[PDB]
Amino acid sequence: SMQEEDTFRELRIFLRNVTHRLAIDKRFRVFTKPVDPDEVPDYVTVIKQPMDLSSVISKIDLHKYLTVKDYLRDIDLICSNALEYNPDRDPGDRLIRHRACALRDTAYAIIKEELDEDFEQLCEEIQESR
Ligand SMILES: CC(=O)c1nc(NC(=O)[C@@H](C)NC(=N)N)sc1-c1cncc(N)c1
Repeated sequence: SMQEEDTFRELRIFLRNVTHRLAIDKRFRVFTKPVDPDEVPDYVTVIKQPMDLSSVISKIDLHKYLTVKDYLRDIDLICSNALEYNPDRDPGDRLIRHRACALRDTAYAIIKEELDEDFEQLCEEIQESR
């Protein structure tokens, strides 16, 4: 309905704002753009489903997220990809892992503090009805 599309529009507005706050954080610059295959050749074969904050923005705008659970699955994908690609004990790997976990924790913390549980529940019930 028209009411329901207003609901999803509010969700998109909320998700753009959260994603922008993540993308301007200096700690998360490594996650703001897709991995360039020319710079990193072994990536595109180790990570089967790349995800980054710029691609998150595109998906918001393509109306791919109808719930924040859908959005958090891509945030979690950004994190788990980073952990999978950087499993070694060396400092570079361990710095990226720390930032990946901080990206995840920050996203979950903003949503917990700022997204009304009933708003998300409404989003899920509209989704489950389609
Ligand atoms: C996405 C990601 O996790 C990532 N990890 C990296 N790790 C490394 O460079 C070293 C420390 N570890 C290793 N095992 N290669 S660089 C990198 C990345 C590559 N291209 C573009 C963007 N933005 C990020």
